[PDB]
Amino acid sequence: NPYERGPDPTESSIEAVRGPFAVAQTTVSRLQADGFGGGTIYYPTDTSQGTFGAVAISPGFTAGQESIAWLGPRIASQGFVVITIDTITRLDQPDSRGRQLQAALDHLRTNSVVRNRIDPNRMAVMGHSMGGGGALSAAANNTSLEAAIPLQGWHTRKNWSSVRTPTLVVGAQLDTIAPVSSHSEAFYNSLPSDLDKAYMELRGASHLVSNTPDTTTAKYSIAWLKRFVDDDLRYEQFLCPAPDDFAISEYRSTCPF
Ligand SMILES: O=C(O)c1ccc(C(=O)NCCO)cc1
Repeated sequence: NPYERGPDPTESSIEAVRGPFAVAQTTVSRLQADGFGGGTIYYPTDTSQGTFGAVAISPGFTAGQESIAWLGPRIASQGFVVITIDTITRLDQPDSRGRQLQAALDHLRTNSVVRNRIDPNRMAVMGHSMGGGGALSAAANNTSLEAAIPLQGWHTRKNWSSVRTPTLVVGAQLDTIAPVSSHSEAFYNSLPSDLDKAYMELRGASHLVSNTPDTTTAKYSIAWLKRFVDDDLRYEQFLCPAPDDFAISEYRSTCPF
């Protein structure tokens, strides 16, 4: 694997708030962002290993970038360029959120600080609440995205037959805002049966789980990004088969990948 980055993984390594790569940050202003409300980019200083796949992350309704700020450094430390985006408006809907994510990854192709540190062919999308719905729309409008991860996703749309990108759907058990039955689960089973996919329910968690460091959320997001953005077969061990939980009330996948 030429995109393999970093030492072989451990259940501790993927659970670390910061992984191996030391990371730096650039702030995109609301003014210098075409199609989004700006954002904060996280990237590994180490270019010795090669270029890094990109990931865009959106917040949810009414929420600023702070909602999802913990995820940018935590994923980029493992070998990725991550943009934590603030929406054009706090009342932005999931479909716009899908546009603002393609806009944010596109911006990464021209950002001066991270143009040479990125691999423009291997990209992925992620979002919390409506942010997760966005992540789902950008995948359906682009069959080149290498991965997609909805987190307590919220959306009006449920059919996801078009989706052709490896998708990890994440739900919280006690969610009263975006119920799993009407959303997350509804999105996984609408996805292509033959694609590479997985659904994971988190135990005891409310809808606001992704708005605070959650180790279960981070480790599996980092394993999906590694298996599909870096084609890393070293991280398939953390997804196939299902793992011990305590935090996972439910899991279903299309293993083996
Ligand atoms: O899609 C959302 O995230 C969302 C869903 C329902 C509410 C709500 O119950 N509020 C109604 C009056 O404000 C808020 C946000």
